[PDB]
Amino acid sequence: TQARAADAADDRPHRGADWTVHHKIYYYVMVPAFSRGRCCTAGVRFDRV
Amino acid sequence: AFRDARGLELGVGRHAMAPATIAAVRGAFDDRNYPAVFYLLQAAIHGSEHVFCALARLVVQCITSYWNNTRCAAFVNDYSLVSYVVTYLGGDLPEECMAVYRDLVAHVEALAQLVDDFTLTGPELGGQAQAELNHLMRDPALLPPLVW
Amino acid sequence: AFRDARGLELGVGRHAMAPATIAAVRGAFDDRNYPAVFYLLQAAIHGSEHVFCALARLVVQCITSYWNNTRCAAFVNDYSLVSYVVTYLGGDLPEECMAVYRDLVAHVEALAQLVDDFTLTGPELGGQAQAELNHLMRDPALLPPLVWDCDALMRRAALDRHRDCRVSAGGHDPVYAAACNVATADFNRNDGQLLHNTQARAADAADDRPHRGADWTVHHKIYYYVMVPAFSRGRCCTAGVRFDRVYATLQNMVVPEIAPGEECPSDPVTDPAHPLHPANLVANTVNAMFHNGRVVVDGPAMLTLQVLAHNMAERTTALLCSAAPDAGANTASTTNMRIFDGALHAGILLMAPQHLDHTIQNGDYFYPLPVHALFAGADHVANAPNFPPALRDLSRQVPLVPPALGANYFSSIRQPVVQHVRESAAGENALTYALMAGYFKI
Amino acid sequence: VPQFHRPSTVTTDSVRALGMRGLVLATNNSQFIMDNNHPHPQGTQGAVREFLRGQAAALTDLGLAHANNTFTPQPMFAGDAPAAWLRPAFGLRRTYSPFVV
Amino acid sequence: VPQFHRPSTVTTDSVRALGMRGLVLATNNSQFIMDNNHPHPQGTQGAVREFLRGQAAALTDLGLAHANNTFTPQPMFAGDAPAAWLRPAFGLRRTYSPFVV
Amino acid sequence: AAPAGPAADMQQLFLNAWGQRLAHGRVRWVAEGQMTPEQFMQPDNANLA
Repeated sequence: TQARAADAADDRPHRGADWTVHHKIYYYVMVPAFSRGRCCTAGVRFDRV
Repeated sequence: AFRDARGLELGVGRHAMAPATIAAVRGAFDDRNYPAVFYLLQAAIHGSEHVFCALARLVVQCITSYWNNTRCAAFVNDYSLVSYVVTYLGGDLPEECMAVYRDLVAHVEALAQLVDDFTLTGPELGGQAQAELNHLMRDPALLPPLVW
Repeated sequence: AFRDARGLELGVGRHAMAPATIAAVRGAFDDRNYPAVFYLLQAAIHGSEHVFCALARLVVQCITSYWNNTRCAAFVNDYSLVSYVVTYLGGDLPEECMAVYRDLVAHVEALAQLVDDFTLTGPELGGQAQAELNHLMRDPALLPPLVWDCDALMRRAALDRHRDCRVSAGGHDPVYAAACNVATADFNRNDGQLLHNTQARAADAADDRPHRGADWTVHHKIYYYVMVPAFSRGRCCTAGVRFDRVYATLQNMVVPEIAPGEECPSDPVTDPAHPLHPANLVANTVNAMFHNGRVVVDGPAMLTLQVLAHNMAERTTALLCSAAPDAGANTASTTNMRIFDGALHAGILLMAPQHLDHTIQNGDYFYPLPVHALFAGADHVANAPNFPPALRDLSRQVPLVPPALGANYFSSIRQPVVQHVRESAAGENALTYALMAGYFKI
Repeated sequence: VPQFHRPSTVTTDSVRALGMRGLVLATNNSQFIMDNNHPHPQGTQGAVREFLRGQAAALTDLGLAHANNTFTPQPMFAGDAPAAWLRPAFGLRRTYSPFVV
Repeated sequence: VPQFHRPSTVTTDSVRALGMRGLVLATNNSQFIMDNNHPHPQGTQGAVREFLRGQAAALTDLGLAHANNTFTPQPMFAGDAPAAWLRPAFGLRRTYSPFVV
Repeated sequence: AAPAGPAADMQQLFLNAWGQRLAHGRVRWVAEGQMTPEQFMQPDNANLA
């Protein structure tokens, strides 16, 4: 998940520090509040995709 | 109900999500015919900028057709896909559909300021600073349960 | 909880902004795809009469295209660009479109009459008007934060010498030029030189006088210090604008030739003779830029951009200034202090944080400048390049104004006006009176 | 020409020389019974790796069949431009309809 | 003919003699590597000044290619009129669609 | 401070020299924003005098 192929590295995170803060808010607060706990996470078989 | 009255305690008008954007989200978590195409894209975009800005037409025709067959908001389960359809796909969707996705991003950024209004300002403690040690979402000790 | 009840004292039937014209403004402070073309046009039309009266066909068809994509108001951060549409663009915007633009103007002249009800009929005191020495927005001791002119600067230097009125525009005294052209570009000159480009026509070109009325600066000071912080909740800031590339990326023109038997195109999908068709979308061009924001523009309206060849602009300069206290407050125990107000000549206020785009780099156009503590974006300042990483939790709580643009205690408006905006719940009609209830002098 | 009931027959050049219109109909007309007399030399998982190498090689062959109908695609992001020190870099969000009459 | 990887080559007459349709394609087909063996005599900032002088000179050349399609533009404001002591001065707000069949 | 040089590098000269000044102790005026009007009357803060 990068912007362009010239900006390719592994020494650092490629996005802002607040980005992962907005995820944790989204999946621990927002998503269970709508689904009433009727959801689940899954592993995706990338072979047949 | 005690946590609900504490839940209403922060509701003094910081942000209220629109009720038209509730029934477009209550539907999306309850559609038994939620088409698996909408899942099959999510492994193919896989959170990338380059794939999404290449698939910036195919995301549109999937949303508009689903907005014109059930009237529910699509691609909800991936926040990485929420704020890409928000931040890139502006003038392709109808006006009414755009208001749902903004009420899913600007709500969370309104939830981000809940931490900051309640932290006294101080020096750092353990390689982390003062507002991080208060609320759980600021700690890097957690992880999001789905990380691309 | 106390100022809001005091704000209800002026809301007893002076003016009420309609709720249909509230949400059309709030959205414009929330669009993460607010099209960045409009930011270039605010650097292009840049406050001028003559430039605006040629680019009418663009600006109408930019608004009416934006009206049918988001339903929000355009050009909101510039009162100069709000007031020109309300004077000129009468019967080309639709009926419903004009209803928002009056309630952003007719509200402001209702805010100006808040002064005219609480001031007695008095004579002049220190060579200044009696209505000035009560409420802050009438004083020429301040400056509007975004000045395309020297109109507030001409009237300030005419005060008496008992108030020290000097302006240190980058270490040099301000010298007022006349116009800017192709052969007088000099994009990095370091004199104390500011422009007076915004004029009604070419022949009315003077530097010994200001060109506009004296109430005009008061209309801006009301708009930028009351209206704008009432909407954005302290999530906006000013910025300095690189004019080097704006005049370049508006003159990367690809205009197709129209056949002399055919007709004018009006379809951005079907016909190839249109400047938003993919057989005319060359990369890094002007036609690429309108397609970025989905702005439907007619064909020969693109040819009207040639006005930018005549009315150039130099740069954005910092503006510090000293100010002695009031004529009715100058005790000898107060002569030894000053009040320093910040401003940017030829700047643009940013509304929504577009740091999550990857189609335009960060340090291309708009370097951000937190002039005043009301204008200090939490995501705007902390996403400019070369930001040190030991401040990202510091940047969140406090604003980040440098003392090259005036600190807290030596400014006019201190810190806690910022915090009153965030911690209120009065709504978008009562804050614009409740703020005015705070700008009264002591 | 490959036979999809035999795992050691699928190669890239067997898939790529068959057309994309023919690739679909070959697999839909194969045999249900899988033969185990001769497996793929990299295992059954290596044959799945071998098979996806032919599809992406044929889609690029499919895209060259539409070169007389599409446009030259422009870059999407900033920072990729030859003349950069005088004008900056845009990027077209690919939302239009590339089609040539 | 200018080469945009060389700063001391850009002049007004090099840009203006190239067409506006050709000006765009020249810069998009240049070289990524900037040469530093010979800078512009007014500095790199003087070359940016030199480059914008050619664009405005070519847009006026572009407007003369549409003189058989547009109208004669009338003045916009009052105070600019030859016969003023008997009739006053108007000004057309340019909101119409200038086009000639 | 007096405005020196162009305004482009004006913020850069700020953060590069003030980076070790911003993290010594508490800032006075921002700390008043999270004060109950009875706490401000208590001797808790050292900003009474």
